[PDB]
Amino acid sequence: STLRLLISDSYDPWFNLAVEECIFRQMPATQRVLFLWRNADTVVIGRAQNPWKECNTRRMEEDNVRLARRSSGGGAVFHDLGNTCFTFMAGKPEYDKTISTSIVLNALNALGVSAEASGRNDLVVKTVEGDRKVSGSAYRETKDRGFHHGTLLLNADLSRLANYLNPDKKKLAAKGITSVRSRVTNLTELLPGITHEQVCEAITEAFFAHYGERVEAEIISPNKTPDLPNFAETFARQSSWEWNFGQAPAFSHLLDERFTWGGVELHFDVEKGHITRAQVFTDSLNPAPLEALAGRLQGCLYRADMLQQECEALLVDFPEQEKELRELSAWMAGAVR
Amino acid sequence: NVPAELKYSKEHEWLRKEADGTYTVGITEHAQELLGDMVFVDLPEVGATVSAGDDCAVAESVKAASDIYAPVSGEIVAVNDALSDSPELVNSEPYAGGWIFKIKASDESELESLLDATAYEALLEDE
Ligand SMILES: CCCCCCCCOP(=O)(O)OC[C@H]1O[C@@H](n2cnc3c(N)ncnc32)[C@H](O)[C@@H]1O
Repeated sequence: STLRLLISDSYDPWFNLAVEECIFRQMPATQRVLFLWRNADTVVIGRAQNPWKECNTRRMEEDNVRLARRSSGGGAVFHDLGNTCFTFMAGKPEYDKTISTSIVLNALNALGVSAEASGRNDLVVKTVEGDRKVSGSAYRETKDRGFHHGTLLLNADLSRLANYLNPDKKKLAAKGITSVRSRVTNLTELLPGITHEQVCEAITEAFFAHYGERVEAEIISPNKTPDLPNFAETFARQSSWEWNFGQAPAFSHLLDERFTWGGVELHFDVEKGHITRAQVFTDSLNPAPLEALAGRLQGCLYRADMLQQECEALLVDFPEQEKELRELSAWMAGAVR
Repeated sequence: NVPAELKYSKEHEWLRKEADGTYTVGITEHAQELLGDMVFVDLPEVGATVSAGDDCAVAESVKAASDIYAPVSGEIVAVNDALSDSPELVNSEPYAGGWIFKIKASDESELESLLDATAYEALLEDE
């Protein structure tokens, strides 16, 4: 009885990502762990991804679509209840991506769907107007462990997917991993009326066949804390702007705007979420306050509220331009959103 | 191929005693071959107190997000923010330009319980 089966009935990506890691870390040395879960309206990004560059954080915010940075690598993908997630965990030296890959491809076959693995991270199917990606995978390995999690596009909202993954046209220069764009489709045109609990059985069954044993599924409740050790701490971290947004690798942002009083351009060097240094170039007849802002804007948190704070705290020093700095803050707050 | 003058660990790291009493760290050839073409190296915080066996950096290769541990406890001196531009250096020059970080060995009783060069191949023909 060395296989374990975990089912999350929560759609909170922060919740679900916290759970994944915990299990993963505190996982016995000789287990093989399968984790089934999904997330409501969410954008999930890899360790070293710039959120503001890889997805439409402004749209995301306007529709409270959650952002969640994951421990694994890879690009940005979109999750609603139409998206099914699967995580395969196994200790070394037994861990092997390809084993879990086929187990999933097996489940697909059992349901009637025929897909072939593509590149190093994709699962695609054949169709009348070309090929279509129906899955995406990312992997994390330690010294003794390893887990493969990926997504299955059952009946997801592709236009919302397309929407949030299409970021604003910001002027960004950023280190980190960029997303690889494929053409996706739902497994729904291959298998009509396909549900989540249906795909769950498939992957569970194939999984059970491979390691030739079984175990009652363990259901992790959403409303209330899992007894898993070290949780609260992880969950709290997974949920933190510091991790989701903050972990952004060094990048610079160039923003600009015409104000009836003049043009303003701002350069930001950003590092661990904080502006390490800002510059202003402007044809305004009043550089005083703006040149003063760029200095004062150091160490600031790359975010609307803080940016607007440093602004109001500037009015108190340059009242003769209360009107302007009002528009400035206004424009500046949205520009980085 | 395993620079005979360097110490090694279980997690496939190599330590170089720097004249100035400091310590440079990186991943062994063998290790960077298993991982794969490096695309991003998550460097530890500059000036951070770490412990031996503690994960202090994450290597993201086309193949996976791999953990990298600090062999010896101490102060995070420097980081090779040359990798934040040419992560391939970890593949090409695992011992040269592909050095990850440096450190000060707070408690050096850890060196005592490590593996030498010849003791590395002995580990390779199994693990
Ligand atoms: C909890 C599982 C997390 C696994 C994430 C996989 C990382 C994928 O990164 P890539 O750069 O390989 O993919 C980017 C590309 O993938 C398409 N896409 C968006 N959402 C998707 C879902 N839910 N499933 C499959 N593919 C998806 C987009 O074209 C995006 O550009």
